Amino acid sequence: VHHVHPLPDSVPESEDLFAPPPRMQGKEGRPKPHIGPNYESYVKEWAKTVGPNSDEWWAAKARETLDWYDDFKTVRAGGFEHGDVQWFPEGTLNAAYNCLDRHYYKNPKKTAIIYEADEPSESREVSYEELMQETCRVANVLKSYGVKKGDAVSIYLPMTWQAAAAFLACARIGAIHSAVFAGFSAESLRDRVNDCECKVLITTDEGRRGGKTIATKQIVDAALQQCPLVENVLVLRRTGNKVPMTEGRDKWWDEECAKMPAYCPCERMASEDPLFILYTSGSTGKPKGVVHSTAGYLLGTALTLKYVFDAHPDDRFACMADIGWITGHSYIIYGPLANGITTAVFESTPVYPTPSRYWDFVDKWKATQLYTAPTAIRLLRRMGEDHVKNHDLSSLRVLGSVGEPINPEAWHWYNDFAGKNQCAIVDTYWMTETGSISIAPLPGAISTKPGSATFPFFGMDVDIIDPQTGQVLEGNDVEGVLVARRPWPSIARTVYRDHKRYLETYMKPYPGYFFFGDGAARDYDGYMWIKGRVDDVINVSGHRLSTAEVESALILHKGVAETAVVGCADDLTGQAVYAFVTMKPEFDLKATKEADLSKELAIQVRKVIGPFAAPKKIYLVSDLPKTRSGKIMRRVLRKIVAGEPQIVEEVKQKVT
Ligand SMILES: Nc1ncnc2c1ncn2[C@@H]1O[C@H](COP(=O)(O)OP(=O)(O)OP(=O)(O)O)[C@@H](O)[C@H]1O
Ligand SMILES: [Mg+2]
Repeated sequence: VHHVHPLPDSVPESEDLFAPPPRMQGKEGRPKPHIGPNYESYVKEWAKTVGPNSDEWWAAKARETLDWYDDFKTVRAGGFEHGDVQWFPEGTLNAAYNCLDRHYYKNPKKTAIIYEADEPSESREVSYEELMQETCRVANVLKSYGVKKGDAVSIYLPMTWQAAAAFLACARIGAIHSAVFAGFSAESLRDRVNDCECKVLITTDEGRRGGKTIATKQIVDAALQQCPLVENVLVLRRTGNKVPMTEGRDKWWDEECAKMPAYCPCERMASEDPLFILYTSGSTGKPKGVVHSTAGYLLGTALTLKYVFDAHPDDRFACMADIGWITGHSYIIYGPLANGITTAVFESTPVYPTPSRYWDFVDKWKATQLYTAPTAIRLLRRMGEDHVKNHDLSSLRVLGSVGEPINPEAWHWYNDFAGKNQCAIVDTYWMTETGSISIAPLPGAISTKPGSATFPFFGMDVDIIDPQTGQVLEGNDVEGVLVARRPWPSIARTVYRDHKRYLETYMKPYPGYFFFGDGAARDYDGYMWIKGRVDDVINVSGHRLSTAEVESALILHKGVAETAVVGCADDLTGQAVYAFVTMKPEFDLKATKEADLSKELAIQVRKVIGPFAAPKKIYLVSDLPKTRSGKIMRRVLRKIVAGEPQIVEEVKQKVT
């Protein structure tokens, strides 16, 4: 008799609640959790971070977490309506000083970065001394190019450890870095280079990902022909293969840095000075250049890492994402290094050289936390349990998931093999615009449900609004759109040179609130469930269906690897459901007739969700359209099913 149901799972609801395991109880010599041991301990602290008397907690956390050059006087000001959000405005600091120097001064030999190379034998540890010295050399090179405080600098680097040095070198001198996924086309790179109006670009000669070569310098050359403002290009010699170099414009990273000293002073940045620009992926439309300031963002990534992953000084955090993504910004570089711990820069893929790469990595360095996306979790689950069953992995305590709703079926595989039912699973929900994790379980306090992000993080006061009325739905067992009531420190301050798009997208749909764009429900116990994008909702005869419902129901069928449902106009039901299903490679499509597989899928969905939710048509594909981030581009499939990289050719053909 609950209007809000959990995501479909093979495990019954009465046996599907997972309390913090002994590794997250301070047992076996593991570190004691910062928040624990139950839900009330989370609320007792969270209540200090929201409301009209939360300034005391935030002012204390800001001064305790970051090193300041000048103290602040005001804690917060501004709001959503005009986009004038301010946090600690009178304070001065530097991100590079907090992520490097202050930890170098205490323990220079401590490992800052575990550089897991594409080839495993080429991996090595990078100390804080080496990362700070290389950062200061690059900062000295940029200053010799005439880069000033507030100038934009484009970054087009793959997942090599020097990418963090390029990030922090810009932050050290007050330049706004704008990282772009290594592998984006010359057209995509050009649009982001021209939009930020940078005069300097940093890239490599070539990149190496999963035994493949990214011709980064060749792509830069093609883009820069239509980028008339770039005057200086710094090229890192990653592979050593012959690439074109333009005289005067292009210089070698190693030859420039060798001329510069190994220390560079820190520019004293105001709290609201812009730290970086990051362009979104654009799963729903044209990407926007999200701008984050300094103090609020840095404090948010520092606190979230410490509490969402229960990080302790000697931990080795392993976020396997790419720094072209906000996950890499906040939980590879800024978050982990601000806390002064060891972070991982993973250059390869989850299946190179073999699908055991994640776990050969975990046992080699004894990683204490793992952070990845559901697309990689569903990829390793598809390759069999024989790449995971015979590893140790006991060094881990917390496993993370970010980017999309994680199906309970994929949640359990993560829980059973990567954690061996001894790790806590943090389903972390947030956006590029939020800066830091918005809704996630605190691993030493929250009992988890497969597919639920649980409860909002410190400083986040979220509510559910009925989109039909624009009113907040009070209580539990409610469903609607997710919004936030007040600003938080790490919130995006603007969209670069397009503040109107920033207010129209996030601040004007529901005035007084921040609009995430996601559908959400709060069950009877108060747990939040992110149902999917509001744009991706399908309305069949007045039944509003989310993507996470049907896809989680479809994956409950044997052999199903990954699915994606989109809507299309129907004359009887208003909209009809179309399913794109990917089976495991070992599945026999000849012994099992396809028409009977579709019928079994339609009954599997009807038995878990309802009669209305059965897909009207089901297409079998080899893969789905996905961004470099890993998100499924359901907007593309919807247009194909309506008539309007290489996987798009297989989808358009099979749709006719
Ligand atoms: N843990 C999660 N659970 C559910 N959805 C998630 C989770 N983490 C991320 N998401 C989804 O990802 C979105 C944020 O993704 P990101 O900021 O990388 O860009 P995007 O939404 O793909 O971009 P665009 O708005 O330009 O289309 C969220 O709004 C949500 O839809
Ligand atoms: Mg979005």
